[PDB]
Amino acid sequence: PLRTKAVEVLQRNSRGAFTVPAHGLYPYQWLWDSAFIALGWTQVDWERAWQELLCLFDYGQGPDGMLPHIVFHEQSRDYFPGPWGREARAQPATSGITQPPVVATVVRYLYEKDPDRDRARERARYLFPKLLAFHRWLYHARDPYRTGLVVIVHPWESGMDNSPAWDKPLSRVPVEDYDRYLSLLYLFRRLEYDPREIYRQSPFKVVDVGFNAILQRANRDLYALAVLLQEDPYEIEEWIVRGEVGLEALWDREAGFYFSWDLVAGEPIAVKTSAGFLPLFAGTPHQGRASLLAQEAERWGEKARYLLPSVDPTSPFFEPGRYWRGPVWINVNWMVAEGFRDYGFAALAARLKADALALMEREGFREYYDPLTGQGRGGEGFSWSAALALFWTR
Amino acid sequence: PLRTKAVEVLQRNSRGAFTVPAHGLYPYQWLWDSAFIALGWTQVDWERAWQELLCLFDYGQGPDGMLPHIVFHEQSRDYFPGPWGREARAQPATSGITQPPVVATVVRYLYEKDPDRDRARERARYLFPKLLAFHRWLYHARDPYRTGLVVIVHPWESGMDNSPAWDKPLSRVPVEDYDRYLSLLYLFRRLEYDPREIYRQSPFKVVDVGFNAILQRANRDLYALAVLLQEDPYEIEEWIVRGEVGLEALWDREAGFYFSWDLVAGEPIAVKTSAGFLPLFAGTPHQGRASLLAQEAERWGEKARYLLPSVDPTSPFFEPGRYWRGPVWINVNWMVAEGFRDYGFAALAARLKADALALMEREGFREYYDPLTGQGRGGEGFSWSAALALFWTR
Amino acid sequence: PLRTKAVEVLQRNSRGAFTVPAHGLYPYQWLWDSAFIALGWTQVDWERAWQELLCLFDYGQGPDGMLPHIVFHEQSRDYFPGPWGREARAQPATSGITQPPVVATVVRYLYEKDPDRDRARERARYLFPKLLAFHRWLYHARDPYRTGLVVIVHPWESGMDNSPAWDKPLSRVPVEDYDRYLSLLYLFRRLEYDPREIYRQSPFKVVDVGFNAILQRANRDLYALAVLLQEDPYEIEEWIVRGEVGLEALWDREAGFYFSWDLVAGEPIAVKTSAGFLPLFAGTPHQGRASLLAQEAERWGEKARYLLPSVDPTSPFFEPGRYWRGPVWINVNWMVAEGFRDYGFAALAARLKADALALMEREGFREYYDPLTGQGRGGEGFSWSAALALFWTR
Ligand SMILES: OC[C@H]1O[C@H](O)[C@H](O)[C@@H](O)[C@@H]1O
Ligand SMILES: OC[C@H]1O[C@H](O)[C@H](O)[C@@H](O)[C@@H]1O
Ligand SMILES: OC[C@H]1O[C@H](O)[C@H](O)[C@@H](O)[C@@H]1O
Ligand SMILES: [Cl-]
Repeated sequence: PLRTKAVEVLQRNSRGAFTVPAHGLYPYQWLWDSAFIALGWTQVDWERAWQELLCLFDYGQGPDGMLPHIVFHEQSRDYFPGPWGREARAQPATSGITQPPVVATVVRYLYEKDPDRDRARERARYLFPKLLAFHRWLYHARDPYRTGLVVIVHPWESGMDNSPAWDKPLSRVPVEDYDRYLSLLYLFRRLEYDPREIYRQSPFKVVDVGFNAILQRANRDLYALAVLLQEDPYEIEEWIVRGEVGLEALWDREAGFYFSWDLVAGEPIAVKTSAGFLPLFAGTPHQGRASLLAQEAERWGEKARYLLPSVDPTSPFFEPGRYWRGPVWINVNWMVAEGFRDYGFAALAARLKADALALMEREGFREYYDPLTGQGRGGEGFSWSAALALFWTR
Repeated sequence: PLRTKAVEVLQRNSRGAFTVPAHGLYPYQWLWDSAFIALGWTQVDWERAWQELLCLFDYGQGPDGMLPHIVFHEQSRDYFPGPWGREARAQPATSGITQPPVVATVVRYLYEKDPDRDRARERARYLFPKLLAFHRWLYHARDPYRTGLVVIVHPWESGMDNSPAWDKPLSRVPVEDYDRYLSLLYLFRRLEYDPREIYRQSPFKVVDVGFNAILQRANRDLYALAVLLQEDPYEIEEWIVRGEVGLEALWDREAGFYFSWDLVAGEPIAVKTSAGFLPLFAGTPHQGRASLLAQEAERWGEKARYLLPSVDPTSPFFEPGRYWRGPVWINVNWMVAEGFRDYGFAALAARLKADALALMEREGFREYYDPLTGQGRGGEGFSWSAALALFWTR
Repeated sequence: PLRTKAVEVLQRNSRGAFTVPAHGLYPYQWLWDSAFIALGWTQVDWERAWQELLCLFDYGQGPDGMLPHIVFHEQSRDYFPGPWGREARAQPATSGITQPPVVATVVRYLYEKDPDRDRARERARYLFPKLLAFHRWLYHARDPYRTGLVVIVHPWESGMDNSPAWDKPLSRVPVEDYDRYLSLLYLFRRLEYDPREIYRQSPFKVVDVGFNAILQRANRDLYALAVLLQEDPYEIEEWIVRGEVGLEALWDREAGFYFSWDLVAGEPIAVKTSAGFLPLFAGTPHQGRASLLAQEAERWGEKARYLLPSVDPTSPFFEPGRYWRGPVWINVNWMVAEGFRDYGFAALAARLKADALALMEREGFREYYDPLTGQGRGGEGFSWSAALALFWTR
């Protein structure tokens, strides 16, 4: 059954203190995957859940606070030995781009719910300044004008690599898509990874509604952690107040949806994707706006057997089997269901959960699912699917 | 039919680059009229739509950023010749008071929807600092204590000249109404139009819920324009955060409505007018509050054939034919319908539109309408009625 | 009948310019009682209503702005003689702890509704800086890190002395409950009432959702008073913006309720009390969240004859007759009904009122009521019950 088999997936993908995202992969750790995965481990071993994230920060984070989307461990890792600072160690290679910052929301959960309160305090106090340094890096590097919104400089940073929202922005990248993904990374290295220059010169510069909604939720949860731990919340309050203005600005009244914005073109990207629901998870809309989203989600359910497709099924870009261009994803079902529940849309949240769980019962733990047939696609033994099966049924 | 005849009205009232508010009038340009009118021109000629507003700013705006409610052109105007700065030109007389600042909301629309993206960028980048200087003037002159709310010092500044809300405040103006309107203007000139002295000494000093709701919506839209154009949003964020506190303060829980405030008396003005619905257009209430407004609007619909009367039909001040003391206005129907739609009140928004359109089909394009009989009143070939007929049916 | 008998209670408990909370008590004045009581006096004598609060501030408030929960008058007081500063007078003993700051909300009501506008202005201008100094003391003493949330250092400060929420926090206080209440006060005196040391060292340190919701409502109302009186709102705006973030942080999504937080343990206190409804009175939730509260209140109504019990009737701590551990309280019914009404929950607000009024018709004016039988309990001729009977039926 679901939970036992989900544990088996997590154990098979474990490399000591981190979990690979899927069967077959090299021993590398991914940023947002590890955050969702840690939620899974809470249903198995609380220390192991904490260790997932200690490992991400301990081996991943730079002196400027940046958290990379991949840590290239190339080996298994032991648990954090504690204050670490008194022996020499190896620092692995990492990527030079980031991913959606759901981590603070996870750490708040682990802190609040760990039945071992001494451990909870020790781990949260250790992680708190590291989280704070990561949010700080995001704002300082990616919102240097203090707009309240951060930019992504590479489509991979959205976590939604080939979202049809990125098609037009990607098309302007001078050197079919892989060539443009690689050209961006070549530009960043050519610019010595200088945040000021790359923000100035990147030919891809997008305010991603997903990344921002996730960051705003995380800001709220980081604030709560700061108050509970009696840490100073000064910087976090600023991000919250600006971010509330920023995220709501992305609502397009004529479309009745939230859009990502293309700052190179200076235009909203008029493509409705599952990311546009994520401000519900941030908690920024008013109820009328949430109700218009609920109506939209139900309309998508008129054309797809399983919610929530990654793009509007009536979009000319909708393709039922192609990664972020139509298929259902377990992590996004979970965030969006959480958001709908928060706004009182209990039946719609329940449907999102029931569809996620049915897909995993039928097909096992896969990366994404065809919304028309329910066919499992992509990676096998896909860790965040397994982890969220465990968490959602706790 | 409606749209062709609406175009004819706009063309007949055109004076090159600006549009007079109605048939028969001198070649003068009005501030809020021109903003609504520009929306109309989008259905005819996008450049002409932009030119309406370029003309308002180019001939209207002072070195301190102030936009006057009237620019006394006394002649037709040519399109903006571009960087203008290298030849001498004439600067017309203007009024010394302002009007509701809906302009930034219009400019955002023109920017986002112009099919010519090069033109959109050129025009919006040109107008952005001018808009910003106007909002700045409003706050610095009319909210010197940084409350988040601006005062009007003359009833005309509300755009709702004889609203029954102004009766008591107007009655204290030392020298029947025209005498008091003129005395205010004499005071302002006597004080050399010094904003600091006039704020201190004006015997008429009102926080108008309409003006403020319109300004708050415009602040939100100016923020979006700043982010899209990669302009610095620093000042605008301050106005938004303070303005959200300010506008919501105007809600009176016992009345279940938003009231303008009389700062000379230090009291809410307990008169329910159509302006009290406008915080929906600003997007500040929560849904419960929006629902109480929807209930009120429906209650007004029990006594008036056509929504939305400018005053509660059960008010002792309600008069079905007298300007802002009862009659229906197309611009306010439009803003309020927009607001209700945003809060999910689709049927009520639809009714507001259907009533506005029926009145214009039956009576043509008039300034205001009797809510009991539907009789057209006031100006003929009334431009914002024609313009919003075009915009609302786009 | 209710109103005449309520007046009789207030008159019998009057000691000149202040009202004792109940029949039989020494001539002492209580902070939150006097605020609710002043609302009662508006239905009898407006000057007497103002005098209640003038007396509280004039004899109660320190040079640092602190308002104590008890002023130990030991005698009756004459009305405020006006600018007071030119003769010597007696300054009574006061307690060294505070109570929920509902006062600014009351003063706003008295200001707006006094039919004597000259008196209203004189009294409100006199009280405004004193209110402002009290809110300032609260934030500076009890939120020295500028979180937006204040702590209580003694359970009595919540006004909900034996709320089951305080059980675990109280249990850590080194020296059955009275011994721990007294030990806290001994600590404070040992620390010379130094706010910095007591915040640092108190073994009881709780973010009370009730106190904070009441303070946030009061901040909003103090802002409105500042704007109406043309006072400077600078400090108040800061408290409002931070407080909106703080109060919403207390929502627990898994429980669907607002919890107080224990800052010594660093944990939410997972006990659902009537205080958790009070953010409705502050106006901070969105409607979805208000709807989840309405659902919870209705669920409590499935097990209790009378709403609103002070603790969830299904709580293991629920006891129908024991002070704040189950019984119905008139003041909390009133605040929560006010809040529900604001969010459009008209039937639920009406039920709260109908239950409060039925209990007082049947049992007279008592401190609290058994939610299962309706039996009156605690003090007799309980002033805030009488006062809110008068106010709620005005
Ligand atoms: O599984 C690791 C990564 O694989 C793919 O790139 C997914 O689109 C991305 O969201 C995920 O984080
Ligand atoms: O048409 C120009 C002006 O005419 C009247 O004064 C209207 O009340 C005002 O709103 C409008 O802007
Ligand atoms: O009546 C005076 C006081 O008595 C009790 O301590 C109540 O619990 C408290 O809320 C009240 O303020
Ligand atoms: Cl809401």
